[PDB]
Parts: sequence; C-alpha cells; structure tokens
Amino acid sequence: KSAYVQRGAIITSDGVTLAESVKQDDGTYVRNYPHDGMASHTVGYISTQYGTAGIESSMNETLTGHRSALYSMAGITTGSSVVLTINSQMQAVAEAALQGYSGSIVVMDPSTGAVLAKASSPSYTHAELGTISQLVDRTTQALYSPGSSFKTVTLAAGIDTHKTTLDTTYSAPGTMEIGGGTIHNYANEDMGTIPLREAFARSSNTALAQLGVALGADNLVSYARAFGYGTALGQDFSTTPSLMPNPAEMTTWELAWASCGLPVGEHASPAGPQTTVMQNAVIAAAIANGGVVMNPYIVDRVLSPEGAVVSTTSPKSLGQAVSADTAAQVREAMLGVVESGTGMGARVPGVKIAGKTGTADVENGNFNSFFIGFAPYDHPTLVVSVVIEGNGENVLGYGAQVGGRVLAQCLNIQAL
Ligand SMILES: *C(=O)[C@@H](NC(=O)[C@H]1[C@@H](C)ON[C@H]1c1c(Cl)cccc1Cl)[C@@H]1N[C@@H](C(O)O)C(C)(C)S1
Repeated sequence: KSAYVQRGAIITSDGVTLAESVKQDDGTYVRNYPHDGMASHTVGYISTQYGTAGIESSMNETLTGHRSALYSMAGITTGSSVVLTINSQMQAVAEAALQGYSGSIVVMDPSTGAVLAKASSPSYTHAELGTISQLVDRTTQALYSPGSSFKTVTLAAGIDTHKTTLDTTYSAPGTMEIGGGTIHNYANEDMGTIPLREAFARSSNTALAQLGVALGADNLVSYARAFGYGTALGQDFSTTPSLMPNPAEMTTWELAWASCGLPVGEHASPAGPQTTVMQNAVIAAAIANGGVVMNPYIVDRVLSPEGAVVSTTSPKSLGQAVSADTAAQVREAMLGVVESGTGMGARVPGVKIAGKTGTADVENGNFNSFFIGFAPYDHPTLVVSVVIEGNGENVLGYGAQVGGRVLAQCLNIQAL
C-alpha cells in the first residue's frame, strides 16, 4: 500500500526543500532529493543495502503518515512534513570549511540546543546510493579521543567543586610522575609555575592532570555525565553516547590522562573520555548558557499536508551541570585560549571568540584536531564544535582555524 501514499517533505528553517516525494503516472511516489548532497547525513535515507539514517529514519512515522483494504484509495493520506532547525546558509558554510578534509562540524544555538548546521566529511549524494567511510555520520555516530578539548570539563569541575581558581598557580613541568607513570606537556615544554588560566590557555597536560587527580575519578565522571556523557543526545536524532569509565575501576595514572582528554584505561568498563563532536558542542553550549545543558534537537516543527503547524519542538534541559559562577569563569578561561593561547587561529578581527582546542593521537601515528567555542563572548548566540581528522596528514591547529571561520560566517548570516 505505502508506495501509493505520499511521503512528507524535509525542509530547512529558511525554506530549502531537501527531500520530496513525486507522484508517478503509475500512481506511486518516488523520493527526490533537490540540492542533493546538502546535509546528506542529516537528511538521511532508507535503503535495503545501506540501512536507514537521519531524518528519513528518525521521523519516519511522521513522514510516512499514519477503507485500508483498497489500494486504490491509499492515495486519499499524505505524510506530514518536517521543518529542520538547520539553516541552509550556515549548512553551506560548514560544508565548505570541510572540503578536502575528513571530519565534522556542528553549529548550535547555545540557549536552546537547536542544531543550525551539521556536516560530516567525506559525504555522499543520494544519487550515489543507487549504485555501489562516507556513510558514517562523524557528528553523532563516531567516537574520538577529545584530547585537550575535554580539559573544559576538568576545569569546570575543578572550579565548581571549589578546589581551585583561575588564578591558583600550578607547577607545569615538561614531565611529571603521576600514579607511577609519566605525564608530559606537549614537546616536554617546561612552563614553570603559572596560574591555571595560563595553563589552560597554553594547554599544559602536567598542570591539568594535577587538577584531575585532585578532583578524583568520582567527581570527574560525575561532571562529565552532568554535561551529557552516557546520554544518547538528541531529542529527534540519534547520537551514540560519549563514554567514561566506571570510576571505581580507574587508576591514578589513568585519571591523570583522562583529565587531559586521553583514554588510556584497561578494565571491564570502557576507557574514556571518548566523545562525539555533538557532545563537544553540548559542553561548549552549557558553558555559554550559564551552565544549563540543553538536549539538542534538529526538528523545529511538523507541518500537515496543507502546511498547518501540527507540532513544534520545545527546548529541553538535561540539567545544570555547573553553577552560573563556574560557567562565567570557564568562559573567561576560554577567551584566554583564543586571545593569547593555543586557539589564536580562531581569532576573527572585531568579534570576541572563545574556545578550547585539542589534538589527539590515534592509530598509526595519526592525529586529529579539535575545537569547541562560542561567540560573541558577551551574550553568545552560536556554538561550534569541530574535528579535522589527520589520517597521515598533520592538521595541528586546523580545528581552531575552521572553528573561527565558521563562527564568523555564521555570525554574519545571523546578522542578515
Ligand atoms: C591536548 O590536546 C594536548 N594534547 C597533546 O599533548 C596531544 C598531541 C600533541 O599528542 N598527543 C597528545 C596528548 C598528550 Cl601528549 C597528552 C594528553 C592528551 C593528549 Cl590528546 C595539548 N593541546 C593541544 C592543543 O591542540 O590544545 C596541543 C598541541 C597544544 S598539546
């Protein structure tokens, strides 16, 4: 029966139709994808060979459309349409910034969790699914070691528990023994004794590991969970949960590394942290939003075949991960990263951008570049989360450059 019932459309917030059904002279309907290639992973597909993904999958009941003994009357009833929170201009900006690279970008509204752009690369067209890495959604369904981008969580926790302050000094030596193994700063750089805001801006592992060990495993895990770890984020799309160990299984050395964003644990529970890019955006959004974590969403509203609004998504909080005072301090620390530390590549003349960078080593001596951030600093209206994957190219600092560029172009779009 269901080939004769028209499937609803998938449309961006600014009115660009990305999926559509057209009636045949046969009476059946064929699925068409205008601007084929835009937001492919988000729009998704239903394919015997390739599976299901994206909105075609997650909103399938709504688009399908819930007397039936007559196939001739099946036409008389239409699926309802879905208007996404994705803006086509911001989507194009994120897609352009990934050309030539593997990785992904999420742009989100920090006060609501609305997903404004969501891009993964390499990508595909729907036309390609009619023949025989591209199908993986690297924003929500790939896990990465977050590296130093996770120090945002460590810092937040340290401040929120009143165990440290941005002006508290730490020894930040090139190497240090912790829990019977070694932690080293990048390039074994000895930074001497410096305030935490500077250790964070310059991304010292030896300093941040000492904070992680002061916090303890229970605290670190609990705060990661409060930011969304362990939750399949997304009101209306699938995200694979970001992972932390069972804190009871962690060692001190493991803890030290985890607090710098490197999963090195060996135990029954997973090693962590392992993050999605979406989870990283949710962390930046919580910090930008006074500590309030939002469950992100990608559907704005549902429309009936006649264009009436049938329902509207409501923003929903997953709780307050840290206090407002803590969030303000973390924002300030993040401003330092971009103004005077490892995130200077994200600077954009005439707008204050804040963020945190990371770099993580993976298999075969490859490494990935991360960035989370928000803008403008005072009254944030956008959050970005990026991963640029190395795969045998050095991409040091690329996440930050991509991040700043996307924030700046997205701010301009907002201004129009
Ligand atoms: C965080 O990303 C931290 N990264 C590193 O030190 C990385 C790279 C350079 O190699 N392996 C790493 C690692 C170590 Cl040695 C220790 C703990 C965690 C990791 Cl992922 C610093 N942050 C980055 C920047 O991108 O923020 C630097 C390259 C400045 S070093």
